[PDB]
Amino acid sequence: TTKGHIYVIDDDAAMRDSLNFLLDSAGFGVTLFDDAQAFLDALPGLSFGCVVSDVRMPGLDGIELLKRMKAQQSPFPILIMTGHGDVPLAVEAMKLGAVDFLEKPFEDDRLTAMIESAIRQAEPAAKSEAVAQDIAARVASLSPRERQVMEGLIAGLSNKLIAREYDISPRTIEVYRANVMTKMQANSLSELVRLAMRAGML
Repeated sequence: TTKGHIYVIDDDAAMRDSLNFLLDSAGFGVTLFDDAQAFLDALPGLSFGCVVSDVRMPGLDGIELLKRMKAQQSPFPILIMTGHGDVPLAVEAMKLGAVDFLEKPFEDDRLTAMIESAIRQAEPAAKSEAVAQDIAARVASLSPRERQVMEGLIAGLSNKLIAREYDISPRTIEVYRANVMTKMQANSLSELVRLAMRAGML
């Protein structure tokens, strides 16, 4: 039992030691990486936690780390540690999705407060991930016309307008609707909308 797990990425041994110590005092669990690839190799097997990474890790600077993390659709929040000269690189990382940055040297409590906020904001999506991936799988199981019919239903088109808009035979609209509802496991249009919510289709 811990206040959250932290994945530290820093090629500087003294930073790793200093983070290791201060995060433990605050009650977090910690796993450390000195090598860019090592983190990415482990990443499919890691449980939810907050990443705290040097902005200029050799082989995974802040930009590259963020590009890979979202390629993996990771829900982990990322904080970037940086010297003042690399603040602009940290800026790019936040535009790509990093939660916040810290200019070194920073105080122990500024990091741990930032981590607490990051974990609190990211945890809900981490918790809802297996179901959102199930929903995405359902959406991917639709045929192309079924996907169009789902879109037309949510957009509020009549069956006649769905047929006309997508060039589907009128006699197949209810066939596709039924397939949509079964594959999505939706019991109504509102339910279909909320599934499209959780799959971010709006």
